Order: sequence, then structure tokens, then C-alpha cells
Amino acid sequence: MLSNELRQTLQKGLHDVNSDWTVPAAIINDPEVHDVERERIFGHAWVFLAHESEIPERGDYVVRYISEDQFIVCRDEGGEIRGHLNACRHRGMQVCRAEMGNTSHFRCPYHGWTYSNTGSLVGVPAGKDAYGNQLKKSDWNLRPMPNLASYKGLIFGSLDPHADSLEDYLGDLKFYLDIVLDRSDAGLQVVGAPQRWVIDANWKLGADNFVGDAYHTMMTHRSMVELGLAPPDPQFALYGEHIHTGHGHGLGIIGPPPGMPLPEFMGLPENIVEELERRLTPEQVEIFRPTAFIHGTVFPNLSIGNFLMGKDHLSAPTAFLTLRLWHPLGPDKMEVMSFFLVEKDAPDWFKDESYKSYLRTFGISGGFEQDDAENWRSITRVMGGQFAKTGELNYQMGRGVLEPDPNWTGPGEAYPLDYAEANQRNFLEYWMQLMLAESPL
Amino acid sequence: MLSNELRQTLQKGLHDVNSDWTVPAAIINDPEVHDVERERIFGHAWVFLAHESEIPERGDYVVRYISEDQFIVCRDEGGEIRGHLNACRHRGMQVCRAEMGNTSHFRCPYHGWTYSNTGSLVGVPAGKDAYGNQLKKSDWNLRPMPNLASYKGLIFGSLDPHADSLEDYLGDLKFYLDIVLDRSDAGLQVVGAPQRWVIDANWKLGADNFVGDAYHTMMTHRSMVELGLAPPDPQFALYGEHIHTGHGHGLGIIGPPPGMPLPEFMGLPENIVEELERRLTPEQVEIFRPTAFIHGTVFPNLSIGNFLMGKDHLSAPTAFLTLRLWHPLGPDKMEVMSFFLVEKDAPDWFKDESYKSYLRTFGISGGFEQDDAENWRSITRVMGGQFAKTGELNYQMGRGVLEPDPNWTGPGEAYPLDYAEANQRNFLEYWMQLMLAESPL
Amino acid sequence: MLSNELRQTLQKGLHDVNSDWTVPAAIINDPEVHDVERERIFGHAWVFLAHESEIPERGDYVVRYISEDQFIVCRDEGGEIRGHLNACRHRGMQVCRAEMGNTSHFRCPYHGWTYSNTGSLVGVPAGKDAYGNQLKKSDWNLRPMPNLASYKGLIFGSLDPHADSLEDYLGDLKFYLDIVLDRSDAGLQVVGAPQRWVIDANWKLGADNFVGDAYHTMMTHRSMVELGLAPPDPQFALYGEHIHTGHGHGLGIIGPPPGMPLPEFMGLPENIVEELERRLTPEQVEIFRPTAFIHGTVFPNLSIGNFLMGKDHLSAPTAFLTLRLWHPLGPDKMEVMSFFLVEKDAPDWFKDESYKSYLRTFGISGGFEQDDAENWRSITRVMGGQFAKTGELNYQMGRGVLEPDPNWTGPGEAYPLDYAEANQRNFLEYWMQLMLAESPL
Amino acid sequence: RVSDTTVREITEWLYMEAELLDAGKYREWLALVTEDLSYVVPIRVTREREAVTDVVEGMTHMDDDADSMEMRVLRLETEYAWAEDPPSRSRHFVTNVRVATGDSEDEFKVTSNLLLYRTRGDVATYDVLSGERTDVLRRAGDSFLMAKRVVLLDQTTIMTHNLALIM
Amino acid sequence: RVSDTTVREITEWLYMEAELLDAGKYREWLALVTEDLSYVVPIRVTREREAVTDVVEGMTHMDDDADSMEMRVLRLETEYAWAEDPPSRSRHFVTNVRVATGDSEDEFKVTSNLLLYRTRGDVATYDVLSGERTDVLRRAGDSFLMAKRVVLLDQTTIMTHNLALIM
Amino acid sequence: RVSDTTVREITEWLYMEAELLDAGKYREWLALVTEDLSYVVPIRVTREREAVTDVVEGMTHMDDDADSMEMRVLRLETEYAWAEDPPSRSRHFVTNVRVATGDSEDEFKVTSNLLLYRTRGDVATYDVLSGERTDVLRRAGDSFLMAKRVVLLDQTTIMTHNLALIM
Ligand code: FES
Ligand code: FES
Ligand code: FES
Ligand SMILES: [Fe+3]
Ligand SMILES: [Fe+3]
Ligand SMILES: [Fe+3]
Repeated sequence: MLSNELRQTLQKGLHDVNSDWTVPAAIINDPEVHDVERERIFGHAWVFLAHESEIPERGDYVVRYISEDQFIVCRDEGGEIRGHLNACRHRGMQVCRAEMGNTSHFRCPYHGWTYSNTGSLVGVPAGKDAYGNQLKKSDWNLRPMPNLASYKGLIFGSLDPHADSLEDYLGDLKFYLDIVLDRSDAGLQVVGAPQRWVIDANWKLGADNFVGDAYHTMMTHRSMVELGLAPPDPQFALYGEHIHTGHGHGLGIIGPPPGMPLPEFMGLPENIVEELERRLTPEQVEIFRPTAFIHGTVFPNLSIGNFLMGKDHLSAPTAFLTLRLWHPLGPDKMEVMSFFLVEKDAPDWFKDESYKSYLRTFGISGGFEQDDAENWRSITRVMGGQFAKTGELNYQMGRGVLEPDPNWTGPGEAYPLDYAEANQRNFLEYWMQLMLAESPL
Repeated sequence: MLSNELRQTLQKGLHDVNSDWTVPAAIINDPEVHDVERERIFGHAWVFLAHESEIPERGDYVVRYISEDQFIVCRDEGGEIRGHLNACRHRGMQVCRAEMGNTSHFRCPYHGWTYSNTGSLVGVPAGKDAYGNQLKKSDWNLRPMPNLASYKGLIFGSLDPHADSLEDYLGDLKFYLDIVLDRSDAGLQVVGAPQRWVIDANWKLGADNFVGDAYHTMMTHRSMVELGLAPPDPQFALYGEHIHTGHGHGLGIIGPPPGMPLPEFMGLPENIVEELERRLTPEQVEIFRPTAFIHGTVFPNLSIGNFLMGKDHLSAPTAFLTLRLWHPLGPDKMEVMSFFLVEKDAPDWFKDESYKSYLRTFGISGGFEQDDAENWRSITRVMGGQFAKTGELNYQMGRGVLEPDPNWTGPGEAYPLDYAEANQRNFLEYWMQLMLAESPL
Repeated sequence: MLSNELRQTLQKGLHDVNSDWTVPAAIINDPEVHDVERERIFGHAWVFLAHESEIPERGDYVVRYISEDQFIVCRDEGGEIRGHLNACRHRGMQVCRAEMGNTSHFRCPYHGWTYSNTGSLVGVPAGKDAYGNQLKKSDWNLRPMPNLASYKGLIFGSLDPHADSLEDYLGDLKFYLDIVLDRSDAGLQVVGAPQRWVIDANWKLGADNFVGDAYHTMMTHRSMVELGLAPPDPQFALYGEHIHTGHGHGLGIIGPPPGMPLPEFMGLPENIVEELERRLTPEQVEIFRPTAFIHGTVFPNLSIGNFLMGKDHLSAPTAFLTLRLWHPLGPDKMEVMSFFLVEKDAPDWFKDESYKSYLRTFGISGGFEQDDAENWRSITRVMGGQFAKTGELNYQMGRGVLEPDPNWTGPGEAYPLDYAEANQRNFLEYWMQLMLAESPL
Repeated sequence: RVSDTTVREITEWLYMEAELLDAGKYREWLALVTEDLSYVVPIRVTREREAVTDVVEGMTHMDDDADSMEMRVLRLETEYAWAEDPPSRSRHFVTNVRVATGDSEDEFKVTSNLLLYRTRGDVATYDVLSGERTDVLRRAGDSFLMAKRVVLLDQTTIMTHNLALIM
Repeated sequence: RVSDTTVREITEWLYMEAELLDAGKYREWLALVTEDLSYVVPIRVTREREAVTDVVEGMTHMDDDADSMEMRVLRLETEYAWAEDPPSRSRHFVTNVRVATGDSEDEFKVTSNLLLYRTRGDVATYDVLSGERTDVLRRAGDSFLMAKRVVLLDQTTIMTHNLALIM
Repeated sequence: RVSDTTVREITEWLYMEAELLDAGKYREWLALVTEDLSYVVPIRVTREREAVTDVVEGMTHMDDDADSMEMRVLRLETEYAWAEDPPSRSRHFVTNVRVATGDSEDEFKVTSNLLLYRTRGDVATYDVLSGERTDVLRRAGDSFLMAKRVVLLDQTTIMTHNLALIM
């Protein structure tokens, strides 16, 4: 149950988010918030696990998470995608202690119960001598992820057997995910593995940032503005669109100003442009055509960056795509999992260039993200104070001014600029609704 | 008070343990379980502290624990065994900051109150100038262990002044403890000190393993089977007995198969065999005669291993005895204290051989125990997941098959093989009864 | 709310402190105690932050704490002393990540909101393009310390907007604070910065020690007695006074015996003596005249040491003043912040001498304080035990003997010796009253 | 095979390098690198012992050349590099130095163990990175320049909040 | 007294030994040991300064000879050494190397400080073991073999979950 | 400029010194210091990169001369030095040793990285201090004496409970 203090705070916040346009500060770094959130958000929402291109062959697996629960995500010997809790049904040992690999079977080191990558318990040592053949193996298969599904290569799981389908949960966001995920015939590939590392910050600060925040560029990334890597125009995000959807999802799309021609479709290779013109609807094509930046968050904790950027201060920019998890470790700690993706049929020159543009800007050593990380840890630290927590966060950007764009051709609630905090407010409104749900939804 | 969730989990557990033969997974790694257990198990049960042979001389002491409580266990200047809370009565400072030693007195470094190793406050600085001789020294002696007792050299303590006597608590287990502890006239000696190290696992996993589990040998210790150090026969534990008693205690005894002659009495030296034939009852003698392995747990967290094993892959086996504490540090952390013991009157050649057999197999660097440790830390980690915690542990070995042995000559509930999980079930049943006890017992 | 257990403990303690003269041991190291204390003590009491001499120029600031809450303490561009919560009103970032410095403005790295050192929000990037000039900047100034005040150079803060004034809170203690703080026209100066380090002990142990404990000198500082640096007379504290006030505050004052002439006024330099004779009342003068040691605690966690001591075993003593914070980090952890202060117009030769006398005795490497730290960490560790926590602390020094001094010329409740535990009892009484206050005071 | 006076010079060169880094002398450090610099920090994943390698192919934590390493230093010379302003306190402990001849004369293969200690601000915590550095050093005048470095950390999930410090 | 070229060789030998261990080359490491090898890790207990020793008599954390060290390596060469499969990532930092003449010619007393760093799996934690190694090295051909090592750790309660790694 | 045999001697001197401290041989260590000894451990505070220095002026964690260092050792020779009785287990890891010529002949400027490891009692925790030591060593007979040491730690808030150990 919620403490009365937490309940009241959430109730007040649910009113404040659309009137004052503020949110209680107590949500950022608080042990009760984190414990309630674990069940109410991470025990119900759909959470990104893996991209299908990470496990392309039969027997391929990666080990991924919903909070502290560990799951084997694999392609089984029949070609089916599975998600198995990594806990032997006998005494709970990990049946896989690697981060990824390929195997036809998972053998528990403790007593040797042997599972197919299908999940089926197929082998029990001393089945006769110890169990008298009484043990019904099909009752002790690896425990499945209660809900597992894919959208365009992205594997999600939910801990709730009664969750809405993934497609309903994504809803109108699907239109925009297509623009990033479905451009090419052969599809996207994760190159190598994600960068994983620990930031002493709450996971929400990363989600909040990618869901709607272009504003921070001018100050947080001022060093990059000076080096010529970030947009120099302080008005850059006025040439864009701020979009949100049901279930907390939101994104922004920014293009160049009228007096700046940039190659269409983020300068993607010719063969990819051919394919996207035929794979996406005309409405999706025209939204994508003048894009320079796409940032968004799929509630709760998967963010997307599709950005056009130089690999150093002397280079012309190239497009790169990254997906990242803000994996919750504690009220004041997360593990970032940052993935670099590129179209499988992109020429090798473009894959290398895109990789470098991603690498020097984002990720653990990127010149942008390293400052983002410093901001989030700083917030988290001061937001652990009892007095600091009685305050509010200001999401008032646009208050008294924002009007929906009547001319936007895509679904969702859209505003004709990308200096706004409507997406962040929508993200935290869904968060608060889930926190207050005594029964799901 | 228990949360409603924990209460219901324990109540359900108490039904499942003897019907489905399962136990809720939530008991392994949980902060509330740990906190309740600290009072309900460790505040009531008898806990092993020291062997008498560690403090043989007047003034000798070791510092030992019941959970976070620290006790001086000493032989005082009158020859009496004492257990004193290691906390000055004035402002609570440790009056002994060494792990062991010899002293006639404990002098508190803070203000210099001085205690006999008897526990009596015998000196107060400024007794006149500061206290005006009004301080009644005998009201401020070191606080005794509420219940302290010995069985055959083993010093136990309980935090509960109204506990059943040690002898009642051990009950029928005494018959079997004799077989390990009371073979010789001069008795057992701990050699040196215990190895002490930290394992990121819950203590119960060590206790569960030693109370009943031979089954794990084939997989956990497969490396040692290949090297010729563990029994190669997959049916080895069929030539044994699985025995439990009231108060959660249990053990297993394994001997060689009919077509394998091994020296009687674990090949103990001739003088010890002489003595044991005279010290133990004919029934005890005949149970011990064909023994190769004895493993057991004295509830809660003292385990025994009396094993016949090579000191390397090239050597004939020799018998060794180890006692160990699975000391509770937190839900996901324990400190092992592993003691090696040998009969004081064994010839020196045997003491050295038995020491090497113990050292290369069990303890911190042992080829068996190092894998045991890896398994327990792995289970503990994945058992912190909220979804993992909603499952069950499978203790169904023998369900629909086990019948008590009508021919067993010892006390307790006994089964004519040692592939069973009846002992683990009895241990957890008692643990669950204690967890649910609103008033003691 | 308090658990029933904690409530009953405190209620019993409130009775015991003045009857038995004992206090429950459960108050030293316990997670619920700490968490309730954070709100009930540190959320209401006046806490020392900085000395005015640390921020002498306009723009000067230091970063200081009330528990986990971080505040900028600065002299603003109009010369006013401010205390600002160090958390941007936007998304809560630290607007100053240095420990000290000089600036006219604080600019948040995250989105560049820019605040005067006055606290006023004076600049917001994209005020027009993002906010449409609808953001009322004067509603989003840095959050002030709810209560901020100074006494004779010492800056304190309280988190309670309805606190009693600093002057009422200090009450009769002001008479004695003057003797240490107000001797000179130009005032005191903090030299350099505090020493800051972490001790694994509860903060109250340091406060307890300085509020009234001279007794510990004979044993804790026995090494220093042997080196000739601590008083060799076991009766040394009989030549002194033990004094306490409302609000938990207390001090001791010790001078030399009749057969030991020491320079008057702690041998302070002539020009400081001249000034003190004219700044303090004759009553304050005559109390200070034969002083060798003054030690005390301003409730909760500010302690004062004004001591006459050798800088090594071969040197004549010189007086030094230290103020120290026992900063609460957790039930079992604190950060000491130890300041050295000296009169600004003291001759330089004396400043250096005083500095060395302080440095070799107190602070992180001091031959006294290093043993103090060891004692406090030792108590803390063993007082985490559940059984240790059911005991009591003995504060019976003087019970059946203490009579108030009818001849004492200062305010407060005064006893004619400094071997007594009345000050400690008074400190813990107020602490217990605050812990039990359901509504403030 | 062999070296001697060269071992000394290379070892002193490593200690001087580490000193520049720990002093925040990034511009000076940048003068120690070669025009064809390759500076890489690979990703590792936990794998069974049987695996040929646990180093990730095609993706990296850091993969710099002379131009990107210049950008890195230029960023730290602005007034806005918040990750390192205020600067970390760091220490590069460089031990187990092994020197071997390179593929050309005038080149040396230099392998050292690095423990990097890091604190920031006034919080009572610290980070440690441990790893092995495999370098190619090239003779230049009477000293050396670094043509190549690979920092292989003994971590999979990295236990610091960014790689804002050069290793 | 004295050495010089010998100091270099011994130092290089120690760094080569550590390198093999950190690469999990156990079979190769086993070839560096002598037929009369004694490898021991003593137990220590906290004692007053007055105590003559704090090292436990008669009991040990590890007390290997050549046969038992072989067994240790043979175990790690099975497919079932679960404690080290998957392998730990470790680093042997070897510093403060002191070399003295032995009891025989051709024998050297070699003392080094060891800090051993260790991670396993993808959990964001690590162990550190610190200690002093006192060795007897014996000349063998143009190199050395280890006849003896005592690893004295700066710990009483050991702060790692097993001693599965050779130090 | 240059040294060589001197580098060896100074390096061996530093390891001999560290060894004495880690063995609690304080009286013997005291013999290594000069009559005009200055031993200091400054305070640092976090500041912006722009600040000329982050080292505090006029206040220190430790500022000893020969007389106060004697007092420090004499304290530890009583039966009552509670902070170090029972003694800590410590290890001075001394790395990155740099030797330069001093202001006089017969004086050397010596800079080394220090990682100090510390445990006490049976509690499963440990402290690490990291820092740079800058020393003046003076020739005395056939060895050296320490005339000056500055220990600059890579910490502002110190992460151990006292400085009862000599660094
Ligand atoms: S825990 Fe997996 S087989 Fe027993
Ligand atoms: S705390 Fe032991 S004498 Fe005061
Ligand atoms: S958090 Fe400070 S300007 Fe946004
Ligand atoms: Fe950013
Ligand atoms: Fe086992
Ligand atoms: Fe003191």
C-alpha cells in the first residue's frame, strides 16, 4: 500500500500537471517511490529487452531485465523468440551466467536439470533413482515472460499477464516508430552489443530528457555549440514539432531553417531512400523528408535518438540511430544500455561513418552524453533532501501559449515547435496514474 | 509485525511444504524476511558460538556472534565458560576489539571501567570523586548471554531467556552428534582458527545444502568427479540414510556400495577406533562403521561435514571433520566461518593428512566449496527479482515414493536412501513456524 | 508515524533520564531512529552552517548542509547573507557544484536559468521563444532557507518556518558563547576551510562527548597524559563547572588547581585581553579569567573546544578555538567538519602557534581526536545489535550527590565540578522530547 | 629482443604522460600523440571460458583518432565542459610495465596495468577503473609519441558515470 | 647483497607471471613452479599490538604443494569449474618489488605488494584483495622457477566469495 | 638532469620506507627523517576548472616537523594509542616513481603515486586513500634521509575515519 504522504503527493501531482503545469519533486529520488514504482510501473508496463537482430540465429540468446528480474531472450531451435526467467525451477539458480551466446540447451550447474532453449525441462538427473519417475517435467519448464511481443524488430516484455497488447500500448506512436525502424527491406541491425555503465541518477531523468527536451541543448551542450557540433541557432527547435500520444509516449522532430538546405531524409544512402519511399506511407515520407533530429521516449524507459551529427569538429555530419534503456537500479542509480543501430543494407562506408558520429557524441564517452550524465547525477543528489522534496518541478514551458497544430498530418497531440514541456507532462501524468492504480490500468 | 503479504506467504508455505512439497521463493532474498528472521529465528534459536578447545586456558577468549550482536566467549579465572555482550555498560564501547586472545580483565578504552573475565565490574575510575561511591558495581556487570550451554564441547547461545534447554532443542539429534563429536577420550580440537570470508548469498542456502543435499554432487562437483575426488557412481547416495529430527535438524549418512571395501570407521586411527567402540553405544557404533560421508545442519545455521576425501587427484582419501557457520549479514550476504577439527589424540601424521584433505576440498579455496559458493550467490541474485519471488522452490524429490525405513536403528524420521528432500522440507517448516510465531515456540 | 516500539522506548527514556539517570541504548544506531530524527530534529532545530568570516566579500559563498539538503550560504551583491537551496527551480540541478568560491550569479548547467546571488531568477534562455514571456520569474527564485539567522558571526539555519528565533533557541547559552566568540573588535576568523572526513559512527556520540565529558580524558587520552600534553591530575575536572541550559545545550569550564598559576585569559595576547575586558561583562570576564578548557555542544550537532595545549611533547601550551559539526550521514555514519578559528587581530606569531596546538591534538590527525573517533565507531558497531539495543546507557554520574552551585554567577543550571553527566542527560532529554513531538516544540 | 636504457626512457615517458593527465594538462598531453593515432576502449561481455573472445566486434566505448582526440581536448578548453568542470580528482596508477620491440625499428609495444582512481565534488564515494593498456610508442626526436593505445578494462558494465577522463 | 641485471630479470619474470594469470593461462603458469613448491595463504586475526604475531598457527586459507596446485589447474581445465566458468576478470597489480639474495646461490627472496582486482558477470560490484607476497625464486636455465610463495593478505575476514584465483 | 644508479637507490629507499610503515616499525621509520623535516597533508576543496588552485591556504590535515613527528611515534609506543591498538592492516602501494635533481647537490626531488589500503577489526569493509607524494630526499652517508614530504590526496572529504597512519 502507499503511505498516506505518497498517495496525497501523487493525487496533488495529478491535478498540478495540467493546471499549474508542475510536478512534485519528491518523485525523483525516494526509496518508497522506487519500491512502489517497481511494482506499479515495471510490473505492468511494456519494457524493451532486445532487438531481433541481436539473436539472428537459432540458439542465439542475450540476457536482459525488467528491474531486478533477469530473462533469457533467445531464438529457439524452432525459430521462435522466447523470454525465459533465468531462474532454475528447482532451487532458482541462473541457468545462464553469460550476457549473450549461442546454445541449444541451458543446463543448471547446481543439480543438472537441463532445459531446451524452447524453455522445456527435458532432462532431470536421477529421474528414476531420486524421483521414481514421478516428476512431471512439463510442470517445471522455465517460467515464461507473462507477455512477450515484438514491434518491427523491437522485443518487449510485460510482467502482467493481463496487459493490453503491445500494439495497443504503442498505439499512435507506431506511426512514428515506423519512420525510424521500418525504412529498409532487410531491416535494422544492432552493431555489436550495447554500451552498459552505471550513472548515479534516477532513470526518469533520462526518459524526461529524451521524451521532449531540446531546450537543454543551448546550455548543457554549449561546449558542442562552440565546436560547431551542436546547432548554433538558439531558435533551432522552433523549426520542429512536439508530439505525444496515449500511454505516456512522446517525441520531437526538428529540421533545418528555410535558409539552410540539407540533404533530404537525413542524407541516408540512396538505396535506403529508395526503400523508405516504398515502405512508408506518403504522410510518413513527408514528415521524415526534412528531418535533422528525432528524439523520443517509449514509456517507461526506452529512448530513441536519430540525429545528424559530425564525428568530430572538422567533419560533415552523418545520421545515426541509437536506442537506449534507462535501466532502474535504485532510487538514485541506473544502468544505461546504449545501442547503435544501422540499416543492414547500408553501404559499409556509411555504417562506419554513422558509428563514429554516434560514438563521439553519445554513449559513455560521447561529448554530449557525458554532460547529460553529469546533470542527471547532480539533480538526483540534491533531490534526496527532505526539504528539496517538498518543492515542485517546473514544466510550465508553453503555459498560456501552446495551441495544437491544426496542420499536422500525423496522429497524436502535436505542437508546431519543439520548445515545449507537454511531452514531459504527458509522460509523468501516465507515470502518476500507474503509481495510483490500486487495480491495473 | 509481519506485513499481510509476508504473513500470507508464510501461511501458504506452511501448507505447501507437506502437500505440494514446494516452498515460496520469496524466502531467500528479501529485506522484510531478513528483518523478521533476525528476531524470530536468531533472537530465539540456539546458535553455535565456539568450540571449548578454542578457549582451553583460563583467560582465553574468542569474539563471536548472534547476528549483529557481538559476544565475548571466554574461560574465566575460575574456569567457568562465559558469554558476555561486548558492550561496556557505561556508553556501550567494545571492551575487547581483538578477535581472540587471553586476558584476566577487560578494560574499556573510553572511560576505563574494568571488568573481570568473570563479567563483574570490579573497577571504576573516580568512583569517589565522580560517583561519590553511589554506583552499585554489581548492577553494571557485562550483560550475560541470556541462555548459554554446551553439548560435547560445542558452545551455543540463545537470546531468549525462556528458551527450551539446549539438550531439549537438540533432542534426538544428540544420538548422531555423538557419532561425530564423542569418539575419543581427549575429545576434538579446533585447529588454529576458522577461515572467515564473505559470500554474497543468503545464509539459508548453505544450511539447505548441508541439511539434506547429496544430489548436487553429480553436477556442482562434476569437475571433482572427473578428477577422481568425488564419488563416480551416479547412484552413490542410494547407499545411505536421510534423517531428520524435531526443531528443523537433519542429516544424511552415506557409505560405499557392496562391491567396494573401505576401511571401517572412515579409516580412523587405531587408537581412536578403540576409544569410539567404548564411548559410543553399539547402535551408534554400527551406524558409524560403514560411513564415508555425514552431512547435516543443526538449525538454524551450523552445518557439519565429516567426509572421506583425497587431498589431491593422486592421493588415497582421509577422513576430515568440518563445522561451519553460515553467519547472516543481510538478505543477500553471509560470512562463512569454517572450522577444521580433529581428535586431540590422533597421531600427528593423521592430523596433517586430514587437514590437507579438508583444505583442498572445502573451505575458501577448496575445489568443492568454491563452486558451492558460486551457486548460492547466483541463486541469491536472481531471487531478488519481484517476479522470481512469486514462484516456488521445488522440494518434490520422493513425493509419492518415500516410505520411512522400518529397519533404521537410530531415532528420528529416516529414509533408506540419501536422494531425498525431506530434510530440507523439515528445516524450512521449522523456519516457517518460527517466522509465524507471534509468541515464542 | 513512530512504530509502537520506538514510541514506547522514547516514552520510557523520557522517564528514565531523570529517575534512574539512564537512556535506552536503542537511540545510537538504528534506521528508524535516524529516519524519524531527520525530520523531528534536523527538520526543526537550528543547525550551524558557516562562519561569516568564511564569506567576507560580496559574492563569496560556501556550500553547507542540513542533513541531505544542500544550501548555498553566501554574501550577495547588496552585502546581505543568504541561504539558498542548491536545487534549480526548473528540474532541480545544483546551480553550484563547487564547495566554495565567489560569483555574482549562479547559472544552471542544465538549461541555463540564471540566478543572482541574491536568489532572484534574473534570466531564462528562450524566455520569448519557449515561454512566450508567460513565466513569472519572481515566482521561481531559489528557495530560501525557511529560517536563517546569525549570532556573533555564526550562521544557523532551520527548516521550520515557525521555529523560535535563534536568540530564544540559544537562550541562556548566549552568555557563554560570547566568552568564546566575542572577545575581539574585529572578530574571529575561520582559517582556510574545515577539515572534512567520514567516521563510521553516529553523530550523537560526538555531541554527547563535547556537551559534558571530561571524564574520558583519563583513559581515552591516557597516551597524551603520559606524553605530558593532557592534564596529569586525575582530579583535574574537579576544578571546574558543569553548566546546562534549555534546548539541550550544555558546556563545561575547567581551570587549574590552586597550586598551579597559569597566565590569565588562557594566555591570550595582550591586545585581545584589552578588547575582551571591554567587550564582555565583568561577570563574563571573571568566569573566563582562570579558564584552561571550555567544551560544549550547541544542540543538536555543533560542538566547541577552547583548549590550552602543547603543539608537541616539548612545548609550552597555547590556546586554540575549534568549532565542529557532527554531520549526520546515516545511523552509523557521520562527516566531521572541524574548523580552526582565531581572533583576526591576534598577532601572526600567535595565529601560527594556536594553529599548531589545535592541529597536533584535534582534527583528523590529532593525537587526541583520533582516539575519540575510534571509540565512537566501536560503540556504533556493537550498538547495532538487536540485544545490545534492549539495554541502557549509564548516565548516573552524580546521582544521589549533585547539588546546584548556589555561588555560580552565570545563567543556567550549574554544578561545582566537571565530572558529571547532567549536561548529557539534558541533551538527550531535549532530543527525546523533539523525537516525540507530534506537533513542533 | 632486449632494451634497457630504452626501458627506463619508456617507463619515465609513461609516468610523465600519467602526470600530465592527472594535472589536467590535456593540451600538453595532446602533443604526445601521433598524427595516425588510434585510441580505443573495447566493450566486453561475460562469456563461458570456451568462447574464443569476450571482446565485442564492431562496437566500442571509445574509438578516437587524432582529429576526435583534438575535439575532446578542445571541448575541455571551453568554459562549458560540465562533466569535468569542476574537474575530477584522478590518479593513474601505472604498474607491471612490459616493453617489447615493435613491428618496425623505432617502434615499441608497451603494455601496462592501469588503476584509475576518481572522485568528484564533496560526496564520500569514489570510482575505480582497472584494466590493461596495450600501446605502440614511436621514437620522435629524443623522446616518444603514442601511435596506438587499447584500453581493455576488467569490467563489462563500466563502473563510472562517464568516460570523461583519458586513460 | 646487490643484483641489477638480476633485478630486471626478476621484475620481468613477475610481470610475465601476473600476465599469464590475468589471461587465464593456468597450464603455462604451472610450468613456472618447482617440484618442491610450497604455496600458502595464512589466516590472520585481529590482535592487540603487544601480540608477537597475528598469523594463525596450524590452519591456513590455502597450503598447496606441486601435486595440489596441479589438481587446481586440472580442475580449471574441465568443462565444469563453475566458480571460474564464466571466468572472473582479474588484474594482478604488482608493485614495491624488493629482491634479496636467497639461502643458496641461484636462489632469490622476492617480496612484492599485490593488489588483486576482481569482477564477475554483469553485476556492478568488484572485490579487491591486498597483500604482501614473499617468494623464493630459483634460477632454471635462463629464467626462474618459483619454489615458494606466501601471500599475506591485509585482511582477517576475506572480502571475496572464494579463493578461486591464484595470487 | 639524469641519475640511474641513483634512481635504483631512491626507488629501493621508498620501498624500504613503505615496508617499515606497513610493519608498524615507527621508531625505525623515524630514523629516516631529517632534523628540519616538514611533513604536510593539505586540504582540498572542489572548485571550477578556472580556479588557480583548489588547495586550501593556512589550514592543513597535518603539518608536522621533527618534534611533532617524534610525538606521533612516542604516542604509538604507549600502551594506550587506541586508534592503532589493535593496529590497522595497511599497505602502501608506491608507483609512478619520478626522480629529479634538487635545489642543492645531494638533494633529490622524488614524486610517487600512493594508494593506501586500510582495514581494522573483523568488519568486512576497507578504506582506500589515493594521492601524490612530493618529497625532498637528502644524501646521508650511503643512504638518504627525508627532509620534506607533501601528500596531496585525490579527495576533498577524506574517506577514512582518522589519519592515524603515516603516508
Ligand atoms: S537449482 Fe537447478 S537443478 Fe537444482
Ligand atoms: S563507555 Fe566504557 S567506560 Fe565509558
Ligand atoms: S534544471 Fe536548471 S535550468 Fe533546467
Ligand atoms: Fe543532451
Ligand atoms: Fe557441495
Ligand atoms: Fe576526547
